[PDB]
Amino acid sequence: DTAAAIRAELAKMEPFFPSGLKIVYPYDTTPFVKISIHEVVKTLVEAIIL
Amino acid sequence: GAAWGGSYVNDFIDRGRVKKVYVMSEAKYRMLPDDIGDWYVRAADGQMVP
Amino acid sequence: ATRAFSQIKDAMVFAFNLPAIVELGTATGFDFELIDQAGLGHEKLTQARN
Repeated sequence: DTAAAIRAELAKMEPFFPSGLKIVYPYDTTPFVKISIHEVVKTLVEAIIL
Repeated sequence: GAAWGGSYVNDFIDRGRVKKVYVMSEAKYRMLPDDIGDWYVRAADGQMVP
Repeated sequence: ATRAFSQIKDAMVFAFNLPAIVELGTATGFDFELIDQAGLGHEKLTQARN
């Protein structure tokens, strides 16, 4: 929920950047938390089907 | 301290934002042990002492 | 009172009732904050507001 807040916050500044300046995410540990859980959810649903 | 360490004097307004002002010796004159020999401090009598 | 004070010259005197809940403001209409996102300063921001 903090990473989502930061990502939403950074979207309020991108329109006002100087010509060319860009935001890149070289390191972030939240996708693993999000994706891993969405992997277990796949197994949870894939377990019921099996 | 000011020459070799940098002294934070006071703030200044940069494009509407308040930012620090620093005084610190130019990079050429504070790199080697012998560079200390060219720094002079004024005495009470007006003379410059090394 | 508002009509009577409309005869006062060089003074924008006008009367109004307190809000139903004083803790809040008028709570009617909308509140819009124009912001200077690139350090345009006061002078250019006023032009944008006008």
